[PDB]
Amino acid sequence: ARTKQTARKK
Amino acid sequence: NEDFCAVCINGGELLCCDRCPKVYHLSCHVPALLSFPGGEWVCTLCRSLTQPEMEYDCENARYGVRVLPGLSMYDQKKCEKLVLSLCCNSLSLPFHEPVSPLARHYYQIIKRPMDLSIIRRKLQKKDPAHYTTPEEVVSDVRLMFWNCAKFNYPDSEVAEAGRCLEVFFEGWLKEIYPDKCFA
Ligand SMILES: [Zn+2]
Ligand SMILES: [Zn+2]
Repeated sequence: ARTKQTARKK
Repeated sequence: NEDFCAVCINGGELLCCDRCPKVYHLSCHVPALLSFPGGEWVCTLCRSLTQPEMEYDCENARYGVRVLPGLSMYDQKKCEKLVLSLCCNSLSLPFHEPVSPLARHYYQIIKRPMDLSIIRRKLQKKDPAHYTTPEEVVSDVRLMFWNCAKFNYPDSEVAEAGRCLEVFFEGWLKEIYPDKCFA
């Protein structure tokens, strides 16, 4: 159940 | 665990797989997840077919939904593995969404448009056009690649990506369905 947060970036 | 979503290559709140480095937005995983899992969680690509280690909090698992007609439990997992494999491949980005409606020639030429967002939706039993057999899934994937080869110039980046991703797909199809010929 690990979560992380990463800076968001024919 | 990787830093960006395996599917959309963006950041934000990302659920980590317990068994591989991949991380996912809840709605980018196939099937999409309706909540963050409380405990052990293993992604569709890692989850064992035979003994399922966890059922997912997804639309198809809801009480009112799992009685509806659709793919068998076994075929649902196999087809989800095939479709998520497509979505996680770097070559797949041009196929995630429909071609822009501004593409005049595309829609004059391609009479049966297909993309991975349609395929994702039809894996859900509540969709009016929901899949009932793996053959229908494979047929839509192959239609998507046929449209790509029909429209794009053979030497273009997108044409090459389509041909190469199709080769990867047909390889995965033989891995996941070793005894079933989709001819
Ligand atoms: Zn994502
Ligand atoms: Zn995994």
